Parts: sequence; structure tokens; C-alpha cells
Amino acid sequence: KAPVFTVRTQGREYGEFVLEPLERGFGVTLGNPLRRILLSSIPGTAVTSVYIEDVLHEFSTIPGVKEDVVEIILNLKELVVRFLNPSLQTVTLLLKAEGPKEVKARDFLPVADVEIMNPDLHIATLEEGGRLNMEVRVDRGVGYVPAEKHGIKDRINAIPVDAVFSPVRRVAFQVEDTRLGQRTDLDKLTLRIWTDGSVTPLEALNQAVEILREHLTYFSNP
Amino acid sequence: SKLKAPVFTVRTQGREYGEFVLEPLERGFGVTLGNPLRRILLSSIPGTAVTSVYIEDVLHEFSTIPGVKEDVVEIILNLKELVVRFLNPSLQTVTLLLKAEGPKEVKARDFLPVADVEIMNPDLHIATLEEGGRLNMEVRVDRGVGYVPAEKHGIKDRINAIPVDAVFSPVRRVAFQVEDTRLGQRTDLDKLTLRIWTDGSVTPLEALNQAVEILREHLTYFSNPQ
Amino acid sequence: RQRDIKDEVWDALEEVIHGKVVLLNRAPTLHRLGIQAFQPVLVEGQSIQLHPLVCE
Amino acid sequence: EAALRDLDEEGVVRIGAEVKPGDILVGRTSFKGESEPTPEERLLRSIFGEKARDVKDTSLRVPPGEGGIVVRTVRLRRGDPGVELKPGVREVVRVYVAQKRKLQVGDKLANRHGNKGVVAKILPVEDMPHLPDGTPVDVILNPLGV
Amino acid sequence: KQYLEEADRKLLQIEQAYEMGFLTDRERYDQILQLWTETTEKVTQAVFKNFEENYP
Amino acid sequence: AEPGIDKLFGMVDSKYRLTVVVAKRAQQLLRHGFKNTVLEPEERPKMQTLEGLFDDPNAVTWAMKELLTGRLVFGENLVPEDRLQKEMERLYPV
Amino acid sequence: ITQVRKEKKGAGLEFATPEEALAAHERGEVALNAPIKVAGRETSVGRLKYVFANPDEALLAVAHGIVDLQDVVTVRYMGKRLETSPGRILFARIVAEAVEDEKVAWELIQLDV
Amino acid sequence: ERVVRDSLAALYAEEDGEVAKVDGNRIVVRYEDGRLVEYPLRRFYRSNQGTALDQRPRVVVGQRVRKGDLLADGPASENGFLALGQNVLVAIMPFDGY
Amino acid sequence: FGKRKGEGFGVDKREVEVLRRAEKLGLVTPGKTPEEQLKELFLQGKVVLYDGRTGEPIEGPIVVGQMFIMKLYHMVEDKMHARSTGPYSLITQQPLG
Ligand SMILES: [Mg+2]
Repeated sequence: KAPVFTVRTQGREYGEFVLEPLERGFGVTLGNPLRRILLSSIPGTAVTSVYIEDVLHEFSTIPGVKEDVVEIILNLKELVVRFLNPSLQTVTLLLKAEGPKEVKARDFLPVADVEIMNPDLHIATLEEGGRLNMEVRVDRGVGYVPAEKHGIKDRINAIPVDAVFSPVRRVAFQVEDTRLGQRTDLDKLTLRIWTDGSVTPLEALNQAVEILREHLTYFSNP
Repeated sequence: SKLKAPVFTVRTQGREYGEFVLEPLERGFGVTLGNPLRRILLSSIPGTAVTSVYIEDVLHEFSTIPGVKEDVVEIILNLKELVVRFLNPSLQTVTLLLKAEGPKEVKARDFLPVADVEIMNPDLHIATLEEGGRLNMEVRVDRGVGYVPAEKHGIKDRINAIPVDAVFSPVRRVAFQVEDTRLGQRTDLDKLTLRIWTDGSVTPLEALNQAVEILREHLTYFSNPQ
Repeated sequence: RQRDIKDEVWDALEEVIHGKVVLLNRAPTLHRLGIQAFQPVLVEGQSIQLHPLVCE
Repeated sequence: EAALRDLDEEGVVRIGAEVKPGDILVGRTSFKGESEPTPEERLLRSIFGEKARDVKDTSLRVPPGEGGIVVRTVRLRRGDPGVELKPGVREVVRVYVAQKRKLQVGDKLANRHGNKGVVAKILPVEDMPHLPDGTPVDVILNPLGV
Repeated sequence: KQYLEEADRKLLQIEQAYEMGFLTDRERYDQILQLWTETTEKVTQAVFKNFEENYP
Repeated sequence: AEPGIDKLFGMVDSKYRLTVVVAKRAQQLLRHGFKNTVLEPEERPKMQTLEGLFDDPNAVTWAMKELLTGRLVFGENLVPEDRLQKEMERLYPV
Repeated sequence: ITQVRKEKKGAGLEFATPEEALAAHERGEVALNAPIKVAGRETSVGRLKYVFANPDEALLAVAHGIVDLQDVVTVRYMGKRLETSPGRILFARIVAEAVEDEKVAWELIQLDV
Repeated sequence: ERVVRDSLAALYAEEDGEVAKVDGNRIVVRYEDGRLVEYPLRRFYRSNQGTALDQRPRVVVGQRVRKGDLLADGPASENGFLALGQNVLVAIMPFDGY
Repeated sequence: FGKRKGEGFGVDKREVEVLRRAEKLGLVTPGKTPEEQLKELFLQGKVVLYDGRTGEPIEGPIVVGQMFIMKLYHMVEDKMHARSTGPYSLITQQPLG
């Protein structure tokens, strides 16, 4: 028969998806491709490049700022940005602040059709006379591209950042034996998806399944 | 920068073998596509197999026939290699008849011809007969999926019928190659090649299509949440 | 008669054993961990399945 | 009649029959030891109006876990040519039951070097580790045994 | 190969010191066993150092 | 591991006294047909059949869950045995 | 998964600037995990190149084959900047999720071994 | 090979000759002497331990055999060689704790 | 292998990955061609092996070959046994063995 599909969601960041019963072997036959896709192919956004005014390179330290440049770049990797305009392929975010203030995400200058999902995200703490002037480059992409691999520079002194595009943070799947009547060898698929909230776990799965179906159509025309 | 539907190449030798290329594909999709199809091809492809045998004057599998060199155990083991193609898709079962005698080596050729039914390996040896050796049997061939041992199905058309282990799957071997490729701007693309071997009752291309349809129909199951 | 046994009795047996445990013993029983209790999971097949961690 | 289906006229299971646990191999009756039926049986017999038979069912049956195909039967009576039994024995029946045994979980394998183990899992061919050219392996042996 | 070639020359020295009557049959036997004990130990450490350094 | 076993061992001076309390309570539940239970309809241990959720038949599972609630009182010389047996049969016949 | 690589190509060279080291590693003169001294400290190329915001990022990089689980790398976990393998992070996460106490988990594990 | 021959499970030709008849149940051999020798084969007999001892004809009608040539394989022999098992393709590797 | 190269297939991507970890293991000599390294492993009796569940390789080359294995006389069919109640002994009235 046709498997029953079961959803358990927590907010926008987590979901568990159970498909049972399946014929023997099909749990891993479905689970592995979906996991590969869910990690590699799900469209998302990432910080690809950063300019900080008086900072020459990635390991420099900023006078008047507690965090070093490395730590600021790290915090930027954690920024979750959602593009509302389907055609928008990239954006530059600007931040300038100084004096005694803890700079959060909200402080970034609002840009049209760009939603900052986690505005309370810490970026840096600034002391008296500390000055933070920076531009961050946010691109649309999929998967994970290391900084040294994309090598994007808007200008000199722009520092390329390992680009974490994937809205999917983790995928775990477990297949376990199950029985319908007399047949005990059937499969039960439990799929666990963690996203950053821009794409929902249920959304991501549907996107993953869609990609695979489309790829199945590629066996049509010789 | 988003990749687009790949060219799909097909290289077939007869009905036994085929090579199926898909390129270019996004990095990592070689195994993402290749593996579930390999898994589905080895398991879920419907086919045909001998499910039961009645040999005249033979009460059970452990018998032996005067004039015949092979014991019934070996005879049934030879019938497990019989490849029977059904031309009519509506036909789910056939009983083949064989009558042989004299100093002959009975092969699969000797089965009495049935309409819309083709024996893909007519040279397969069945029994060695000697002067006075008489082999008259009825083998029931069915359409099915996977591996169904005789203990599960227990199929007997008559009382002295011997149920046979049925290996239904037409697929003999599946391998897939993943090779490096480029669109000349972009690198680390995947070129996927599905090598598919069959017994000939179903075609590697036919096999691949059924495999794709099973996986496709399976992705359907994610539709109604709860 | 084994051929008279239908499929509802297997479901009934699952209900019967629900929450119950059995004792597994292996000789020689050298110390008290030679017997331990397990909640049984019914299986096809004639072998008892033992958890790796208790093998020592 | 369901129970007697595979027995011949004389009560011996027919050659070629499949026998499973509980099945009769050779039918036999024994005269009931003299006993007075309990008042419950007196009342039960009276309610249903059926005489309690003089004989009891002592038939030989397939033991738990055994069974197969009947390949031979030997029957030896008393007073037939060439055969004389031990005193008191009227007749002896032997039933030879054969089984084709496939390898299964719990069966023991070994090589000639002292590697021995019981089969714990039978995987479908698609789960088996395989060579690049598509060939699956047969057996997976743990290196920790070496 | 090094420890074995070294062990053989050591063994030769114990044979020369025997045939000259410096040590008894007992003492010679005891010295041979000791040499081989230490030579064994040496090759054990060599197996594991090569593993640790060159094939961890 | 049994759910809340560490807390159950917390409640007694000797692990063996927990076993006595669990065992006796389960006997009470069986004798009186579960209708003396201290659990509430949503706290009842459940068992998944082919039909659907049904009551867990197992009285030892029940008794441990009851104990964890806190609603059971256990000790020595709490009440004469006959008086306990008769009062339980008055409240929950058989 | 908790064993870390030790490579011989770098062989304890001194480097003034980390970008010099990455450049030298990029030239293929020094292995990723080879022990090295950049400025006064002795670190490895992998610790400079790959600096991960959180565990999930390190393991996503492993998933994409940027690094293996045995490569030593810089990962930010529970507020501190650590030099370990993604594998050791994975082990700590296994423990942490099993016991559903993340702080205690971190206390129990010996992570550096 | 020697183990099968001393075991007496396998069947061999007495002298040089030509095979007259081959059956599941029997093999008839015509020797140099002209005498026609018939070898019945033990088929599906039960051993003390209940394993099946059964002999299978390894020659065909009209085959020229020499003295000591194999006629039938006994149990656990393949073409006269001791066969206690199968040759299987093995991978040495842990697998998911099975 | 030589068969494959004539059939029009080159080294697999995953075969390269296994080769990478293998030269990290000191199994193959660095700088040789993919074919040369696969042959070096094959002389050590190891081959590249694919997990049938995933399609991804086993992270290291694995020893594969033909082994002679016997099925011994100890078979579960013979040994599996259970009893609820049954025969008891004459004097002791304890279950039989
Ligand atoms: Mg970096």
C-alpha cells in the first residue's frame, strides 16, 4: 500500500518526518539522496565578503574593539538573511557605529526586500573611541563554498568569507525495521532536518524532493 | 549559474546490456541519482521465473529418473536458469510442456512452443538422456518481483508438483561510473554512466525506466503530511 | 498443528508479552550477570539476538 | 479428514507428502487402560450420547521444529516372509523424512584457519559492499577476528 | 634484520667465552636466553615505533 | 532503562523495598481490575495494537508509573491486612 | 573519528605572517596538518585556513569534502575557540545529545585525546 | 584428491574401458576383458548424523576411461577433489556491528 | 582494470577520493597515475569498495578475495527449543531434560 507520511515540527527551525511502511531497502534508498540534496542543493543566502575600514587582513586586530577580525567574520557567518525579491542575486549591507555600544544585527542599515531573521545576533562590542565601519556582501547560492574557493573582492582589503549558503544546518536519517501483518522486513524512515529559519524544514524537504523528481525527468530524450 | 537539464545518451547491445549516460550533472548528483537506481534495479524490477515443476513418475525433489543422468535436484537447479519472456503484458502465468526421450541431451529448445512466449536461452542444458531415458514434465513459469523461496509460495499445480525457488528479477548486474566533467567555465561536475545487465526478458532501458518510475512514484509519498 | 496457526495469534502474542521481560542465561554462570533480564522483541528466525554491550 | 488426508489405506503417510510439526506420520491406536470415566465424563457422555471409544490415538506425529518431504516408508509386520521382530511386536513402521536446508541466521560457518562464526545477518544484494564494476561480495568478515 | 645480525655476533662472543671455559654450560645457556629476551623486546619497540611514526 | 528508575530508587531505603511495593501494587491493580488506579485518563499507560491505542495490560508498568506520581503511600504497619482487603473490595468489587 | 592527522611535509617551519603560511601551503610546500610555527606560536596550516563559526559549519564542510574528520581545524564551540578535529567535535556532540545535558557533557569528555 | 579416494565415497574405474550406460541410479562399464560391470550408485542415503550420502555420475555414455578414472562423485567431492564447502567472495571489514 | 579502460571508462571520482586517503596511509606512492596506484593496492590485495546503501566508497581500500568457507554441522534448526509444561520425571517429578 501507500505509506503514511507524518510531520512533527518545532517552530521554523526543526522537523522530523516519518514515512512508513516501505518495501525492504527503500528507507535508505530514499533517505540518502534526500540527505545529499538537502545539504548540497537547497537555495539559501550567505556572507561572501567583508570590508572593515582600517583592517588590512583577516588576522589583524581592531583597536577599540574587543573581538578580533576573525571573531567578527565568524559572527557574520551566523547572520541569517532572507531575500524577499525572487530576482535579487546579491546585496551589500553597511554598518557604521562607534563608542560604547554592543553592535547587534539590527544595526545594519535596512535594505528593501531583505529580511534579517536574527536581529539580536551579536556582532561586536565597541569601547570608548572604538569605531566600526564595515560593508558585508550577501549572495544567493547553494551548499558550502570556502573563502579561498570563491575569492570575491569588491575592493582591495575586502576579506573573502567561507560562504555558508545552506539554510539546512544538519540532516540525520535513521531507518528501522517495521512490520505490516506477516511481513516484518519493511522499512520505517525517520528523517531529521535542522534549518536556520529562513527556509522551513518542511519547505526544505519539499524542495529536496522536487529537485530529485526533476532529475528523474532527465532520462527522457536521447 | 544554475545547471540545466543534461544530455541523455543511450548505448545498447542487443537486449542483454546497456550504458546510460547523463551529463553534465551538479557535483555529487552522480551517486545521488546513480545509487537509488542501482538499488531499485537490483530489487524491484518485475520479471519471470519457474515457480513449480511436475515430472511424471516423480513424487518429490529427492527422486531420480531411470535413463536420466541428472537427479531431480540438479534438474530443478537447471530450470532456475530458464529465462522466459512474455510478449503479452496481460499474461501472468504459463505452463511449459516438455517430452523428450532417447539418447539426446535435452535443452530449453525442446519446450513445446507457446504463443507470445519466447525462451531467451534455448541452449541451456536441462537433462542428459540415455537409451530408454524418458523425461516428460510440466514447468510453471510466473511473473513476479524479487526472490520468493519455494517455502513462501508453495505453488503446486498438481499433487506431485515440486515448488521451485523463484528468482524473478531480470537484472543480472548494475554498476555505475561517476567521472569528472566541466561546462568549461565550471569544474567538478559529475558525468553519470549507468551500466545495466539483464537476462533479456526485459531490456536494460526498460529496466531503467521502471526503476525511474518506482523512485518517482515513491517521491509522491511525501505529499500528504500529518 | 503448525499449519492451523493463523496471523492473529502472532498479534495476540505481541499483546501478551507487552512490557514483560525474559531472563537470558549463558553457561557457565560465573557471576550474577550470567543471567540478565531483557524485554523481548519477537523476530522471525530461530536465533536469539543478544545486545553487543552485554556480551562481555 | 483434514488430519488424515495424506495417510494411505493402512495408515502410513504417503511418499512425497509434505509433513509439518503436529502432522501424523504413522497412525496408531492403543487400547485404553481400564479406567472408570469420572462422573464429569459420565455426564458429558450422557449429554452428547456418544459411546467412549475403546481405543486411544497413539499415532506417531512430527515433533516440534521437524518435518520435510516423506521419501521412504518401511513397514514390517509379523507373519510375513523373512521378518521376525522382538517378542510382542506385531509390526514396525519407519518413515524417512527429507529436508533441503537453506543457510539461515544462527547457522555456523568456518574456514580452515580456525575462523568460525555464526550467520547473524542476511542482507539483500543491494546493501552488500560491491566492486566498481558492480559485483557484490558474498561474505563480510570482521578484521577484528584476525 | 639489524637486531638479528647484532644478536648473532653477540651469540658468537658467548660461544667463544664458553669454549675458553670462562662460563659454564649453565651460565652460557642463561646468557643466551637473556640476549634473546632483550633482542625480542627491542624488535617489539621497533614494530610499534615504525607504526607510530610512519603508519599511525 | 525503566523510565524514572533513578527517582524510584530515590524513594526507598533499600532497592528491594521498591520491588516489594511495585509487586504488591500490581497485584492490587490486577485483583481490582485497574479501577483502583491513581492515574488520570491521560496518564494511563497505553499500548499500540493494530486497532489503535489501548490500555497497557501490564500491571507492573502501571504500578511504577503510579509510584512516580506521588499518590501512593507505602510503609510498614500502615493498616491491618484484613481491613485493607475488605476496604478495597468495598470500594472496588470483583 | 577522534584520531588526528600528523603529516611530515611542513616539518616545523617558522612563519612570520599566517598568510605566508597559507601561501606556502597553497604552493604545496607544507601539508595541512604538518606542525608549524607561525609568529611565535606553533600551529598548523589547517587551524589558520579553516576557522568554523559553530559545529554545524565544520560538519557541513566535512559533508562537502573540504576537510576530513581527522583534520585539525579551528572550531568555535560553547564560547571558546578550539583547536581540534571535526571528529572530536562530533564525538562531543554525540555525548551531548545522548545525555541531553550539554554543559555536563562538555565536562565529562576528554576532548584533546 | 587422495582423501576422497581413501574415503571410499567416490567411485573409480577398475580397469581401462568404455562407459556403456550412465544413469542417476547406475553406471555400466565395459572393460578390456570384455566383461560388463555395473556400478549401482548410493542415492540420498542417510548417514549416522543424518547428512545425505549420495553419489553422482561424473562420466557420460561412450566415454573412454582409464584405470582409476573417476566414475561418480561421492558426497562432498567435486570431480574427485574433497569439497567441504564453497568458494565465496569475502570482504574483510566491519559492517554496522553485524 | 585494463578491460575497463578499453570499454571507454576512466577512473571514478570516488576511486580518486579513496586513492587520496590511501596515499595518506602510505599504501600508494605519491605522484603515480590513478591506474598505477590502484595496481599498487591490488598487489596488497586491497580494492576500492562501494557501500551499496549510499554509493559512496568505503573510506579506505579493502581486502577482498575468494575464501573457502564451510557450513558446519551445528545448525539452529536442530538447536532451537522451548517448553511451557511437559513431561516430568518418575521419582523427582521434575521436568525431563
Ligand atoms: Mg579561512
